[PDB]
Formats: sequence, C-alpha cells, structure tokens
Amino acid sequence: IWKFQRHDLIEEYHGRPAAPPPFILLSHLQLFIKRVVRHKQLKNKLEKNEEAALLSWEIYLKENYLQNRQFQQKQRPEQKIED
Amino acid sequence: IWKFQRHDLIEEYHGRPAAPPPFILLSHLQLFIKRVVRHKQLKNKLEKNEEAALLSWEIYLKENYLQNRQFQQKQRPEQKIED
Repeated sequence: IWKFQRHDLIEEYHGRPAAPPPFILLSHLQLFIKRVVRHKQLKNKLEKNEEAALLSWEIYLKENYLQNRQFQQKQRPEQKIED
Repeated sequence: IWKFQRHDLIEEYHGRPAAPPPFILLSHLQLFIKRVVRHKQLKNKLEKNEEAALLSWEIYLKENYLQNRQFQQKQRPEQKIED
C-alpha cells in the first residue's frame, strides 16, 4: 500500500510550480492572470520510426515470455502424474 | 467465539419492550397486570404451497452439492496415485 501511495505524491511535487510560500504569491497571480485570460515527464507521443522498433522489440519478448510460461507448466509434479 | 456470542445479545434487545428506564415502570406494571391476570422474526410457520416449493428448491441444490463434493474428491493427488 505504501509503495502504491508513493506515486501521487511524486506526481504532485513534480507538478507544482517552483515557488515556496514566500515567493508563492507572484506565482499565484501569474496563475490568476491566465485564469482571467502536462509535462513531457509522464506523457509523451513518440515517432513512428522509433515507436515501431519499440513495438517490434516488445512483440519479440512477449513471445519469449510465453514459452517460458508453458514450459514451467510442464514441471508441476501434479501435471506430471497426470501424464 | 465473538461471532458466536453476537447472537443472544441480538435476541435480547430485539425482544425487550421499547421502554427505557424512565418510562420502564409503566412497562413493568403493564407486565405485572398480566403476571397477575415470541415474535414473527425468529420463528414462523409457513404455507404448504410456499413451503413445498421451498423444500423442492433445497432438494435440488443438495443434489448439486453432492456432485461437486465427490468430484473434487477425484482430484486429491493421493487418490490419483491409488488409481
């Protein structure tokens, strides 16, 4: 649960503008001027050439995972007795 | 043990007449007048038409339970080795 919670905290303090409460009022008014008139850290489009290679890479490894799974399924003693 | 105990308490405070100790004396005397001269909540007869359908319903499900029991008996590895 703690490891789970850890996120949103990080999300916040990475998101909040860098102005402690002393100099926070200039930030608040720099906000209300747009109130009257995300980041590349947690969400970013990619490029076809780049993304493609990435997906192919994954596809490969998913197949790998599949094999190991069913193989180790072949070792379960109960399954062996059934054989 | 606690879950067990929980009952009789419920039985009591569902049974006791609704009169806290202020107005409990009128209740006590309303009792002693009958002392000188259950609820449908925990015990109630039923109707043949209704009860019958109920019993049949159960009968059915008991059979169901029976099957699942002996079937899962067929999976006990020790039993399989015996086979």
